[PDB]
Amino acid sequence: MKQEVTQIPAALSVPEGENLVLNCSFTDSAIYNLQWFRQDPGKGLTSLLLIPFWQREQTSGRLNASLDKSSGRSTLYIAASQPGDSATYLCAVRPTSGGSYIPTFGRGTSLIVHPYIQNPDPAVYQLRDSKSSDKSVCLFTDFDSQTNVSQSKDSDVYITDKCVLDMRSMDFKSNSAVAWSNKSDFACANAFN
Amino acid sequence: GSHSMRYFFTSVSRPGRGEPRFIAVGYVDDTQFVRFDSDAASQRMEPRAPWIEQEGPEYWDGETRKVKAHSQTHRVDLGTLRGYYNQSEAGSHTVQRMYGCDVGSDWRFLRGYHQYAYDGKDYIALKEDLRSWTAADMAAQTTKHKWEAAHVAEQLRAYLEGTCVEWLRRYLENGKETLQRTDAPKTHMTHHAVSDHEATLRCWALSFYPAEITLTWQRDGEDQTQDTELVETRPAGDGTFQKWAAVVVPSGQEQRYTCHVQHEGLPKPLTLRWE
Amino acid sequence: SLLMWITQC
Amino acid sequence: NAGVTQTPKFQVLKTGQSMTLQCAQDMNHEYMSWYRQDPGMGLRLIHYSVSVGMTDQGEVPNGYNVSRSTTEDFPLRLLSAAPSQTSVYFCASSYVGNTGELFFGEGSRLTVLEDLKNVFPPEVAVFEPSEAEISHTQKATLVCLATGFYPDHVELSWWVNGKEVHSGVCTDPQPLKEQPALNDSRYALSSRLRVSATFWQDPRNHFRCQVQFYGLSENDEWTQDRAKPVTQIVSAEAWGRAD
Amino acid sequence: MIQRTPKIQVYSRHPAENGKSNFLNCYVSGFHPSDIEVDLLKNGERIEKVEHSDLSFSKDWSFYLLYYTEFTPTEKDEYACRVNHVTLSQPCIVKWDRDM
Ligand code: NA
Repeated sequence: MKQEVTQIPAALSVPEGENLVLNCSFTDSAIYNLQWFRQDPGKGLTSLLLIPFWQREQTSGRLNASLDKSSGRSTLYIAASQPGDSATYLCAVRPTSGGSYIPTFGRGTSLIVHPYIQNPDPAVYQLRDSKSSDKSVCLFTDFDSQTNVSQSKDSDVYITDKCVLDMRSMDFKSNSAVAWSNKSDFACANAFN
Repeated sequence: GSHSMRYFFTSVSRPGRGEPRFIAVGYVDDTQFVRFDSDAASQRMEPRAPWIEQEGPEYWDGETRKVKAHSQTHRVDLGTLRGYYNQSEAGSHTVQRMYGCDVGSDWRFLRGYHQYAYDGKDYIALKEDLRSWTAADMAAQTTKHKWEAAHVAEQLRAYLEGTCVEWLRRYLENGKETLQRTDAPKTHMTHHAVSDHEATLRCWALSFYPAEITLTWQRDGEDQTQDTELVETRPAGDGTFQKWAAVVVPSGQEQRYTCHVQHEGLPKPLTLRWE
Repeated sequence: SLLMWITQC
Repeated sequence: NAGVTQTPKFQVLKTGQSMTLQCAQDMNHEYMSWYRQDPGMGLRLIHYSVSVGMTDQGEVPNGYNVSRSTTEDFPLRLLSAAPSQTSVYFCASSYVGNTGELFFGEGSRLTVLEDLKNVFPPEVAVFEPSEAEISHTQKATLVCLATGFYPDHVELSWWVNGKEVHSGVCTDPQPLKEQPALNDSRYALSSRLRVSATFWQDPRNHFRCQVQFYGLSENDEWTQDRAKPVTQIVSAEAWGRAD
Repeated sequence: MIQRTPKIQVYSRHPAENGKSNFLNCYVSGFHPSDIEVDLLKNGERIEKVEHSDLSFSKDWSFYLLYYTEFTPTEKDEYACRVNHVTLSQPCIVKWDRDM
C-alpha cells in the first residue's frame, strides 16, 4: 500500500458561528500518527492537533479531531467558526515501516469563514493621497458577505480581493476591496463594474 | 521446538576521543543474522547468516535507516543518563538494550521483551504484561514517567506481538535448512586420575545446535545436581556449541556414575558410563 | 526486522 | 524551547550563486527534513536525516545538498542557484518516537533571478479617509498602497502614535501583479486601517504605514543607474485633521 | 559502576590431534565494561592472525567474545590466551589444556 492522503471537499465556505467538519482519508491504516495543520497564504504552517495511533481523539480550544485508524479516516471539527479560522487545513500521516519516517500530506482543504455583517451599508468612496497629489484610490466597503468582488477586466485598472477587518473594541467588522488606476479618466462610479 | 528473534544494542560513550560507539546484532534462536557497527567503513546493516541474503535492496535500506535512528536515540540517551546521575563528562558509560519475541512450536506468540541497562545494571524493563514498567532505581523513575506519558509500552506491544512475530516466521521459513535443523551432540567421556583415591569423570557434548542442552550426572540412580562441575556452554566457532559436566568420584567406583545428555537432536536421552 | 519508532529515555 | 529555527527568512540570488539555509532545533530530535513549497503548490521533500552522519533523498533532491554532522543542525546547501529553485523552503523535525509530532520552522522565501535589474523596492502611499465615509458611518478608513516591488518579499504594518496596531486592520492576503502579461511583473499590495471618525478628526493622531522590503544586500553587484534595491523600510504617513 | 572480570576458556574447535590443523579458541565472557584486549600465544609469543566475533551480551548484561586462530597442536608447543581488562591489574594468562 503506497500511502495516499485525500481531503474532500477541497474547498469549504461557511458563515461565522457555524460548527464545521473537515475530512481526511488515507489508503494505508498502518500509521504512527496523524497531524492537522493550518496555513495562510504567504505564511507558514501551524500545528493544530496531533493524534498518535494509541489515541482516538484530541481537543484544543474550539478544535477537536477524531481518528478512525481502522477505516482510514480522521475528522477535524471546528466549533463556532470565526473569520480568523480562514486558511488551508492540512492533514498528514507518518508510516510504521521503512525507516524513512517520511510524512505523507494531503493536498489540503481551503476554508473561508464569512463574517456576519449585521447592518450592511455598501458604498464606494474616493480617498486622496495625503502627500498631495492628484492620486486617489477607490474604496468599496460595508457590503454583506454575499457580495462578489471580481475585476471587470481593464488593464491599468487594479482591483483587490475582499478583505475583512475587525474593530474589536466596538464589536464591529466590515468587508472592503480597493481599486486604483494610473489613467486620469478613471472614476470610482464605474470602478467596481 | 520454540523459537526467538532478538536484537541486542550496545552504546558506549568515548568522551573527548570520538563519537559514541554503536553496535547492533540480531539473532534467530542461537544464530546471528545481522550486524551494524558504527566504526565499520560500510555504514550498512550487514548479513551474517546465509538465508537473510535473499532479502532485497529495500529491506537492507530500511534496516540500515532504522539502525542509524536507533544509534541517534542512544547518542542522546548517553547524555541524558549522565545528567540524571550527575556524572562527569570525562568518563565512559555504557547503555544496552535488548528486545525481541518468542514463539512456540506452533509459531504462535509466547512472549515479548524490551529491557534497558546503564553501566551493566538493570535500568528499566517492560513487564511480561507488555503494559507496565519496572524501574530499577530513582533516575529510572524519571524515564518511567516519560514512557507512561508517551505510551511507549503500547508502541512496543504493537511491534512485539505483530511485526516481530511476523518476521520471525518469515525467517524460520526462509532459512529452514539451517534454522530448523537440529545437530545432535557427539558425546564421549574422559577420565583423569586427580590425587590418590579419586578421579574426575568429564562428560562431553560437542558439535550441537541449538545451544540449549541438559547434562546431568547421577550416582546409582540419584541426581548429583549439587556435586556437578558444569562449564558455560561455548561456541565451537563453526555454528555449533560445546559443553561438559564433570564429577569428582572415588577411585574404583567410576561405574556407579552415569552422565545423561538431553538435546532436541537426540531421539531419546543418552546415558554414558565409564568403560 | 528492527523496531522503527523508538523513544528516548 | 526555541523550537525549529530557520534562517534566512528572505533571500534573493542571481543564477549560479551558492546559498546555505540553516535549520537548527534544540529538542534533541533525531529526524530533520527540508521541504520546498511553490506558491499554491504542495510540500515536496528534498532531503531528510534520522541521525548524525545520515542523510537520504526525498522526492526532489536534485540541485541540493545536505549534511548532518551534529544533532541540532541540518543545513541545506544550494551549490549553483537556478531560477527553478525559487520557492518557499521549510525545515521540519521530530523525534523518531514519543508522539512523532512534527515541528516546522518559520519558512524561507528564496527568489533566483537571471538578472538582478528586475528587483525593485516598493513605493508607499497613504490615502486619507473620505469625508463622505465619515458623515455616513462615523468611521474613517485609511488605505495604504505599496506599489512596484519585486520580488514579493514585503511585510506591511500600521503604526499609530508610534505603536504597532492590529485592530481595525486588514491587509491583502497576496499582492497583485501590475503587469499580468509578464513573468517578472512587479507587485502592488493594499491595506486598510479603520478608526472612529473622532479619532481621525483629532489632529494629535499620527498614522504610519510601513513596508519592510527584503532585497539585495550591501555585498551585491549593481550596474543600474537607479539606487541599489537593498533590504529596507519604506513608509508613508498621515496625521488626523479637524477639516 | 560495578565492573565484572572476564571468565576465560581456551579450547579447540575440533578434537585435538597432534600434527593435524585445527583452530584455537579463547572465549571471554561475563565481563563489563566492553573494552577488552585478547591475545593468543604460542610458546609465550603473540600470534598475529587472530579474528573475533561481533560483540554481544548475556541476560545479565555481561559481554562475550570468541577469539580464534588456526593452529597445529603438537605434544610440546604451549598455547594460551592472554587477557587485559580494567578489572585486572596484570594481564591474565590461561593455558590451553586439551582435556578441558
Ligand atoms: Na516508542
